[PDB]
Amino acid sequence: EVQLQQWGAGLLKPSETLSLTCAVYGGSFSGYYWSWIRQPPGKGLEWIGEINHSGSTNYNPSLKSRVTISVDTSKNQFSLKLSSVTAADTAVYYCARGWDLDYYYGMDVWGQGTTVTVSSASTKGPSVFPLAPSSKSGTAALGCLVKDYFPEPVTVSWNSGALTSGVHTFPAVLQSSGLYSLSSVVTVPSSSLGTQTYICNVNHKPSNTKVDKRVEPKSC
Amino acid sequence: AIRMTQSPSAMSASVGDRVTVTCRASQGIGNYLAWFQLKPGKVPKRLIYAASSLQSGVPARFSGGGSGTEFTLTISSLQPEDFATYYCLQHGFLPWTFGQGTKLEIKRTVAAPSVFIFPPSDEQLKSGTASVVCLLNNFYPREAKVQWKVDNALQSGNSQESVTEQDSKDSTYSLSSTLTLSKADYEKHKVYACEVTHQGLSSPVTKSFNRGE
Amino acid sequence: NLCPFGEVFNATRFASVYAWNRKRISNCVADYSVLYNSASFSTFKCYGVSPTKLNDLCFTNVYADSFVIRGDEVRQIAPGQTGKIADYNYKLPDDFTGCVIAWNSNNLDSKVGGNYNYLYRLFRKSNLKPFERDISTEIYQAGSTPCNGVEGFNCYFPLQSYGFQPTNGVGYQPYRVVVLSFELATVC
Ligand SMILES: *[C@@H]1O[C@H](CO)[C@@H](O[C@@H]2O[C@H](CO)[C@@H](O)[C@H](O)[C@H]2NC(C)=O)[C@H](O)[C@H]1NC(C)=O
Repeated sequence: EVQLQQWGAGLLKPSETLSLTCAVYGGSFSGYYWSWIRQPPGKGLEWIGEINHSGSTNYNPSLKSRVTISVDTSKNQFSLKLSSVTAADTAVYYCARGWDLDYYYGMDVWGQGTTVTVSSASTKGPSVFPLAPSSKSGTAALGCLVKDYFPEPVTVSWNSGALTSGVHTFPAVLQSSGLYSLSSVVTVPSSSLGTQTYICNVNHKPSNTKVDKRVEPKSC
Repeated sequence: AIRMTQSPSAMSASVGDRVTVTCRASQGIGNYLAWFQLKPGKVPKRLIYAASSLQSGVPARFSGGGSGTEFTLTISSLQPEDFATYYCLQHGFLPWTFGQGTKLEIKRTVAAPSVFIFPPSDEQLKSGTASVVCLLNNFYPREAKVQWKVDNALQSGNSQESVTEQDSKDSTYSLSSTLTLSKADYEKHKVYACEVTHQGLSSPVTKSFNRGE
Repeated sequence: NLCPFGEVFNATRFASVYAWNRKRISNCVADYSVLYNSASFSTFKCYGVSPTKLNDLCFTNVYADSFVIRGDEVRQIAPGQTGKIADYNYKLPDDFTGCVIAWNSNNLDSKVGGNYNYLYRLFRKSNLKPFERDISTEIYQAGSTPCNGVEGFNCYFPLQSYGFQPTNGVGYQPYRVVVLSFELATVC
């Protein structure tokens, strides 16, 4: 019925300028404000700004005049420019159909979103370290620590996907160095430590990196 | 400028319960209050506009109302497809401001975690950094306090944590706390301990190891 | 003898749109072309009559309605328009033969922390009739539950304030509006 398709580069270095564009295909482009919303990772939603068919803009004061919102009335598009970006601007940016000009309610339709990550880090493959089951135990636990990688994501399977029960792959955590760190864990019966083999399958497509790591009990 | 206080921050419920989240406005925003649903990976969708009006295509169990200053989103008979995070938005006065959210999670019985501790591998020590990983598994109450003790010295400021979403089967969480330390600092100490405080444990359980054993 | 248009356009204070001010004008000799050519009006649209001053010195009773709204609502001060201002605050008839003048007033009606003095009717059970003026502060019943003059759940105060900060976009900045109507007894 009405669809919004947005695009733009999402991998920026600090001090660069984020430039996203949204295209409207459906509802009268004149009778609505067109807005940008932001959602930092695990930090709730924040309203950036908006523009109407006549070019009037409302901006969020939180951005220190770093925001510029433009409109192209001959292509039914509107764009977002954010200068002097920092890692604090890392978020998912949505474009949306804002308020109408009759009774002033909106946020009806949303773009698919653009993931934007601001980091001065270079692409790096992860190092994979074992989390060995201790000399203890019922049920035991083992896994892999996937550290020092940029950017996201990494995909972790166990025994080439042959085992999925009890697996827990934790969401990545941004270390203070600017690299990501993740941990994947399995609970397995402690009577299976000597007979069954457990191997990490870690894939990092950005660096074209594959690491297979066998996880065994550490000998005393 | 306008503060939108959303309560509670998080709440547990089960299918079929009646649920109301509240959004309290700093000033009178009249009828300019929207409610949005938000799920991991999915684009946010509008639920309520103008405080009380229902977005087309949204089921009838979703209701809304307001006073200009205190607003309320209500689900009559909760369904599985409603376990998400709900946000309110005022557009009464510029700048438009959101609430902090209300996460709606599945209720189940109390489940004590299983705790495991993992020393740093020799291979990682060769690189010069040590990572000690503590794992909490299969617990329903999200409230969990993990404390690192290095030779009985309470470690803070070098511990990063991470938690999964509610499992699609048993509806539990699992948590990983990683303590990061330089190789030199690691070899300066003997006992590495992970103390876990959780509702399902009558006493705080401690999993530990001794460097070298 | 030269008309008191100064007292309307130049007026130090303007009215909230819901309580729009109406000035009668008679014994009036006015140059209407001099107003139409003034760059100080962003908006000057005459429906039906059109700008001309040879029309009888003044009609039987020239009415000057004045008030403040925001930028995006200026288009609603016009015949046949629908919107919150035209439904609930100030309506013009379809057979309207008069002029609508507007200008941006961000410098006069905007405070740094927000000028909350200009208000508009936000709720009403029915659409206004043309040239109707509703001052009712009756608690509006939005839901099925009555209000009994007490605010509460789905029980609103019927008037909402504009924010009017200078940092607002042009669409949300205050605009002063003057609507001149001409009616034709005797002629001045
Ligand atoms: C609103 O106020 C302005 C300024 O007082 C008036 O503009 C003046 O108009 C006279 C002619 O009538 C000129 O000779 C002056 O030079 C104008 N001053 C400026 C600075 O523009 C204006 O006339 C007033 N509005 C009305 C309807 O009288």
